[PDB]
Amino acid sequence: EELLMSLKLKALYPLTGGYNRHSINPFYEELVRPTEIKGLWRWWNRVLFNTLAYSTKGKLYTYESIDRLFEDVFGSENKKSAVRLEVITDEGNDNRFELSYVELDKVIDCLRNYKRKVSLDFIDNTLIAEIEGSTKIPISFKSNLDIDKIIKDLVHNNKLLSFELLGFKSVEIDATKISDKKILKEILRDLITNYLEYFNIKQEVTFTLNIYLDKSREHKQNFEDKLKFALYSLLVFILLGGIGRKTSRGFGSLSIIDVKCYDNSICKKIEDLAKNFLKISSGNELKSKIESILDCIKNSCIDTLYIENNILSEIDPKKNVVYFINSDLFEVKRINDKEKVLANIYKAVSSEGCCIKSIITDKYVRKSFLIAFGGYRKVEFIKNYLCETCETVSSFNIVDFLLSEGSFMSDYILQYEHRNSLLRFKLISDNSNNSYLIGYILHSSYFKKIDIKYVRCILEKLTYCVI
Amino acid sequence: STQREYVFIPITNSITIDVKITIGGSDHITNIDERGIHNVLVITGYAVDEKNGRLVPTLDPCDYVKGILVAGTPQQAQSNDFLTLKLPANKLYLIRKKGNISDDLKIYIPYSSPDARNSMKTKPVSISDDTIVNNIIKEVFDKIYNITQKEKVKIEKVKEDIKELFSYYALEQ
Amino acid sequence: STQREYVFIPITNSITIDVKITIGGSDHITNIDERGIHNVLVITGYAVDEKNGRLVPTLDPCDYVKGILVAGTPQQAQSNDFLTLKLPANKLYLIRKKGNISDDLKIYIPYSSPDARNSMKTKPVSISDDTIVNNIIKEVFDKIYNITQKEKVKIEKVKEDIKELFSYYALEQ
Amino acid sequence: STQREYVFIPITNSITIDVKITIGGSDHITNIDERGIHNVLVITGYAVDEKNGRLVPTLDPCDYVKGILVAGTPQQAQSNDFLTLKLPANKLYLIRKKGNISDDLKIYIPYSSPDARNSMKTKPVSISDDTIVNNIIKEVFDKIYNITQKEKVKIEKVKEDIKELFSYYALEQ
Amino acid sequence: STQREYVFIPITNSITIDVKITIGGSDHITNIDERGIHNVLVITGYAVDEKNGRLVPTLDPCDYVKGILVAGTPQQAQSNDFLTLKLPANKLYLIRKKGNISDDLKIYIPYSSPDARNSMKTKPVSISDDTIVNNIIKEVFDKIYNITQKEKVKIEKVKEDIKELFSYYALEQ
Amino acid sequence: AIDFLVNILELIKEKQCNINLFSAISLTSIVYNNFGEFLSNNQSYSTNNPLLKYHIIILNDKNKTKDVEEKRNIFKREVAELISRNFKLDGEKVRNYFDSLKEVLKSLKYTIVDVEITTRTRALIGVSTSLGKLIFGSGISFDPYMNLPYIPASEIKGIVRSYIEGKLGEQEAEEIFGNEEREGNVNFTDAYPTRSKDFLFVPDVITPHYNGKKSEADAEPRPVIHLTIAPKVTFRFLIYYKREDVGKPICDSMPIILIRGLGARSSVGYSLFELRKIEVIKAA
Repeated sequence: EELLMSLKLKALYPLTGGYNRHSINPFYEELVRPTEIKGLWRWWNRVLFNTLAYSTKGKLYTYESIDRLFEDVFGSENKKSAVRLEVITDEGNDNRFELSYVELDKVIDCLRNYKRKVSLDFIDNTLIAEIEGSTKIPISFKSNLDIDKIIKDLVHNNKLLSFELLGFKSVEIDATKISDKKILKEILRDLITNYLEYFNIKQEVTFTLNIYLDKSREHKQNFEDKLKFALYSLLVFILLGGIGRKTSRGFGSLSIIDVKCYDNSICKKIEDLAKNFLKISSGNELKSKIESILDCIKNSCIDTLYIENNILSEIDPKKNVVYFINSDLFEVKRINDKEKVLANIYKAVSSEGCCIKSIITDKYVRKSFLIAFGGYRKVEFIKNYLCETCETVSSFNIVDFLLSEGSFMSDYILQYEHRNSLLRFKLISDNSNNSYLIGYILHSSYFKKIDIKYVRCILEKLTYCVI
Repeated sequence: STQREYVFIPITNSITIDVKITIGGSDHITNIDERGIHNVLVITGYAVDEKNGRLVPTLDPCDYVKGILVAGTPQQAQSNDFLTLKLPANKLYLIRKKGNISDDLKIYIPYSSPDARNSMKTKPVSISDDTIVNNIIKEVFDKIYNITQKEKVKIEKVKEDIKELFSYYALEQ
Repeated sequence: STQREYVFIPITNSITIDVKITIGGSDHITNIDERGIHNVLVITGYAVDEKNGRLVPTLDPCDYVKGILVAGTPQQAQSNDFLTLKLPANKLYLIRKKGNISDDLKIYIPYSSPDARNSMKTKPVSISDDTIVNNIIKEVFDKIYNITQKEKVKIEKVKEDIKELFSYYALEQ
Repeated sequence: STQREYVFIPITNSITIDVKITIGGSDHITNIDERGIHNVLVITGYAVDEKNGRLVPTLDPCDYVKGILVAGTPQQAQSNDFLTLKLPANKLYLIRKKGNISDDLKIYIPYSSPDARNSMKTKPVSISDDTIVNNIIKEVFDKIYNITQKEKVKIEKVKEDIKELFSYYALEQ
Repeated sequence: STQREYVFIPITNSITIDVKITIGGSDHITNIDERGIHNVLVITGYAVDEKNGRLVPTLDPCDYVKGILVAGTPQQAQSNDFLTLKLPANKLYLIRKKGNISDDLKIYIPYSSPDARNSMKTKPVSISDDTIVNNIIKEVFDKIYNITQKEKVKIEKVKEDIKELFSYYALEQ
Repeated sequence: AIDFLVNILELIKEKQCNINLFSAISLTSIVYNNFGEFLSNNQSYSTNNPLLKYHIIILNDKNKTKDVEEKRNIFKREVAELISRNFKLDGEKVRNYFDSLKEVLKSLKYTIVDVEITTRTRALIGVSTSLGKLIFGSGISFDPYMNLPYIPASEIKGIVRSYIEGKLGEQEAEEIFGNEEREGNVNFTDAYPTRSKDFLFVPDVITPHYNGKKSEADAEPRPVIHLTIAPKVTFRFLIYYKREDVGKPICDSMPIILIRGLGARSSVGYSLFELRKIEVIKAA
C-alpha cells in the first residue's frame, strides 16, 4: 500500500454530526467524518455512473448493481475496499465540549409540580430559558464553547437552521407528581448541552483527505478504469456536493486547495482537472469548466471500457428512483459574501418564499414544483400537475402517477420522509476571495420526461433572485 | 408619544370602575379572532397587591401575572400612583400573538408600592371559580369589548379556555 | 432583622460612597474565597441608566442586572426613592449559591422613575476594558473587603470573575 | 398601453433628472405596502455606466442591474441614448411580485455605447453606507413615492431592504 | 524553501556548535504546545556516536534514533559530509503526528563516516540521569523554542516524558 | 434479584472502573430491553437512578408506544455516555502484570520485545465480540477479568504476518510464523491499555443510508450508536522468542504496520495507531 493522492480541501459552514447530531460532544470534536466522505463518494459515484450509462445507452442501473460492480475499489461484504480514506485537520487534539457550570437552581423552583414546557433561546448574547407557562429567566453558564455573535445571528437569520433547531431547544417537563432538584438539574443540563453544541458551527474548516490504494488489487480485469472512474467521481463530488447535513442547501460545500498526486499513471488527468479549479476568473468560466469535466466522462477520447459487463440490472421505473446529472441545468452566479446567500436560499425553496412567488407566481403550481423537486415536502388540486397521463401544462409528470389511485411512485413522492432535494445549491471558492454559487437540478428516474430549458429558465431565475 | 394601558385580570370583582377607557381610541391590541384569545400580556417579577388590584415590584424572576393590553389612562382622575413608561413596544412578553404592534407605544402600569411590613409569601393561584369566569364576562369584556357577545358565536371558548389562559400570584396579605 | 442593600457593578465608577455602613455586624453575603464571588443576586425586569445608574424598571424578563448585596443601610439619604419590600429570601435570584441565607431580609435597591417621557430601549454591556477593571474594584470592592491586596495578592484570579458573571442591560441614555 | 420607463438605483452622484412625467395618472407597478419595494423590474446582461450614468450592454449574464418602474417619459428628447420596447407582460423579471399586470409595456432604459478602446471590467457594487441611502431616500425615494409618510409608517423597512436587495455591477472607468 | 535541522537527542555534549541559522522561521515541525512534544522524527538504520556524535549508517533495522525537526542549516561548515535530502512530506515517520507537514522538506541529518576502520557493535541506551536531561533541556528547547520558560511553566511533564519518548541505539566506540 | 438490575447504572457511575464492566453491561441490557416495563412504576423510587428522569420528560402524548421508543433511544445514547465517562482507565494493574510477565519470560530465557502503541483515531477492535452487543449491536474485545478492552495476540500476529509475507514472500513468513508442519518462532501476548489521556471508551455512530439498497425509494438512515476506544489510549504487549533471527523482521515491521489499521473499519480511518516505544531485552 502507498499513497494514491491527497486533496487539501476546505468546507464552508459544515454541519457534521455523530451519535448526537452536533459536530461536538463531551468527549471529542469531529468536524469531518471520513465515514461521511466515503459514503458521499459512493453516492456521487452511483449518480455519475448512471449519468454516463444514460447518456451513452439511455439505461439506468440500480444502486446495488453499480456498487456490486465497483466492489473492487469501494469494497463490499465480499471484498475489502482498495481505497483507504483519511481525514487530517488542525486542532486534531483534545477538543471536547465542557460545560463548567450552569446556574439554573431558580428555573427548577419555577418547575415545581407544574406540567410545563421549557424552551431555550439566545436573546442578544444572553440565553433565556423561556418557560412556556409565562416565564423567562436569563440563565448564566460557562463553557469552552466560544459562540460568537456571527454564529448566533447566522442561525437566527437562516430560516432553515432555525428550523432544525426546534429539536435541540425545547423539553416538556412533568413535575406534577413530584420532582427532585438533582434530577431537573440533569434534565436541564442535557437540554443546555444539546442547545449549546448546536452552535459549534465553525467555518473555513480545512482538512487534508488522503487516499491510499491496495496494491494487491492490481488490474485484474478492469481495476484501472474502475479506479479512474472512481477518482473522477470523487472530483464530481468535491465540486458539486459537500460534507455534513443540508448540503443540498449550500452548507458543507467543498473547495479544492491543492491536490498533490503520487502515481501519475492513475491520476494524471484527475490532478489536471483538479488543478484547473485552483483559481477561477469569473462565473461562466467556472460554468465552462464544470461542463468540460461533466462531458469528459461522456465524450472524450476515453469514456468507459467496462459497461460491457452484465453484472448490472435495469431499474424498474415503477419501483425505483435513481439520480443523475443533466449537464445543462447548472446556472452559476457570484455572491461576494456567503452568509446572506445561505439565508436567502430559504427564499428559493419555500412554498411562500418571496423568491419563488416571483418566479412561478401561482398556487398549486409552486406546490407541485416543490413536491417534485426540492425534496420531501409535507403535503397537507395539485396532483393534476403531477400525473403520468394527464394535462401537461407545466411538465412535472412523474413516471407512475395515476389519479385517485396510489402506486409506488405516488406514495414515494407524497409520503416518504427521506427524499433528497433534486434542486441543490453549492458555494465554491478558489483561494482568491471570489465565490460563485452553483445551482443545479439532478435528473430523477421518476420524471417521465420534463421540458428541460423551461425548468432551466426557472433555475436561472432562482440563481439570479436568490442572491 | 402614543400610549397604552395594561388592564389587570385577577379573579377579583374590581374591573368595572378602575379606568375610563371603555372603547380605547379606535382599536384593541388584545383581540379575539374566533381561534381563541390572542395577544395578551404577561408581567413577571411583580406580584399582585390584590386590594386595589395592582402589581407590587418583587425581585423574584418567578412571580408572574396575566392581563390584557389596551390604550389609555385610567379614570381621567388618576395617574398619581402608577408606573407609566415608554418602550420599544417589543419588550412586551406577550403570548398568543395573533396581531401586530405599532413599533412604539407608552404603557401605564397599575402600580402599588412595596410597603415592607413583613416577610412575603406569594402564592400561585390559577384562576377558577366560574362565577368569576362569568363576572369577567359581565364586568370585563361586555364593556371593554363592544365586540364581545355581538359578533362571535364562540363565547364558549373565550369563557372556557380562560382557566388556562390567565393566572397570577397572590401574596394574600 | 439584618438589612441587606443591593449595589450593582457597571463599568462606570461613581457609586463609591452611598453604602455608608462598613458591615454593621460580621457578615457579607458575597464571599471571596480565592475563586471570585459567591451568592450573587440578579434582578430581571429592570434596565439601568448610566447616571450612577439606578435600577429603572422595565416589563422585560430579559432586562436583567447583576450586582452584590451587602450588609447595612445606605446612608439613609437614599432608599426613600427606592423600592423596598421584604420576602423569604428564597425568592432571590441568587446565582452561584454558596451560603444558606437566613431566609428573610430587607432589600433596598437604587431605583429610578420609569422616565415617562423616554423610550427605555436597552442594549447590554459586559464588564471588560481592564483599564477600567483595574479600578472597578477600587470603586466598589476596596471599601468592602479591606483584606484585598493582602490575601488576594494575585490580581487576575479576582479580576477575571466579575468579567465572567457580572453584566446588565443598559438604556444607553 | 400604459407608457412607463426605467430608472436605476446606484450609490452614484448621477441620479439628478431622467424623467418628465412621473405619475401619468394614479398607477405604478412598483407599488409599496409595508413590505418595501414590490415588483422590482430586474434586467440582466447589462451593467451601469454610473459616471455618465447609463446602462452599458455587456454580454455576460453574470452582470445585472435592478431598478424600479416609473410610469412616464424621460425628457422625450431621447432615443439618442435610450432603448424602447413593448412587452407581452411576463418577459419582465420581477422581485417580490404583487400580481398580474395590464398586458402592455413601454419602458425606456438609460443606455450607453461601447467606446471600445479600454479593456473594461465589471465589478460588483452593493448598496451600502446607509448615510448615502438616507440621501437616496432624500432624492430618489421622496418625490417619486411621496405617499410614504402619508400612507406608510414603515420608512425604515424601505432603507433596510434597499440595503439588502438592491445590488448591481459597474464598469470601473 | 523550509530547510530542516534534525537535531537528534543524545546524552553527550554534541549540541553546542552545530548550526548557523537555528532561528528558522514561524514554523518548526517538532512542537511543544501545552500537550508535550509533537511531530518527533524517528529514523531507523542509524546509530549515533558520542565522540563527534552523529549518525553512522548501519543495516540493523532494530537500530533507531529519535530527535527534533526544526528549520535550519548545517552550520555552513558542514553539508559537505552531512545528509541533505528532499522528501515529499509523507515519507517521514513522525511520532505523535499533530497536523500535516508542508508537502516537501529539506532535511540535514548529521551523517558521519561509515567508520570502515572499526566494526559496528551497536548498543541500546535511553535518556535518564535527570541532570543530563535538564542541561540539554536548557541547551535545545530553551534556545530553539521561545516557548519554554517563557510560554510554559508545566514543562516538568516534558522533563518526565523526554526521558522515555526519546532513545536511540549507539556504539560508544 | 431484580434489585441488582434497577440499581446497576448507579453502580456504574459510583463504582466507576472498579465494577465488572462485562457483567455490568450485560445486566444493563436487561433494563434496556425491558425499558417499557422498568418504567411502569418500577424505578425503585430512588433519586440517583437515571430511570425516573425518563418519567419527568414528556416526548409524545398521542402514543405511549412512541413515548417509550424515543425514551429508549435517548436511554441508549445515555448508556453509551455513562460507560464512556465513568469507566475510565486505571492501568496500574496492567503495568504490574506486564512487568511480572516480563520477569517470568526473562527466567524462561526468552528475548522480550515490549512494544507500546497509542491510539490515534477512535479504534474498533473486536467489533463483533460480545460487549454492549445486546444494547448497541456492536462490541469491543473485552477481557472480563482484567476488566479492560484488549487487542488479541492472534490479531496482532495475523497482521504482522500478513505484512511480513507481503514484503518477504509466502515462505519467509512460514519460516518465522511456522505452518502446519513447524511451530512458529515468535510469540505474542495480548495488548492491554496502560495509560490514556481522559477517556477509555467513547460513543460513536454509524448511519448507513444506501448500503444494500436498490434505489432512492428504499433509502433510509439507520443510526447505530456504539462504543469505540478513545484516542490517545496507549496499549502495550510483549513479543518473545528464543532464536535471534526473528528479531530482525519484527523490529522493522512494528513501526510500519501500525500506521495502517490494527482493528476494524481501518478503510475509513478508524483503528489507526502509533508506535510509541519499542525495546528489546536480549537474554543470552
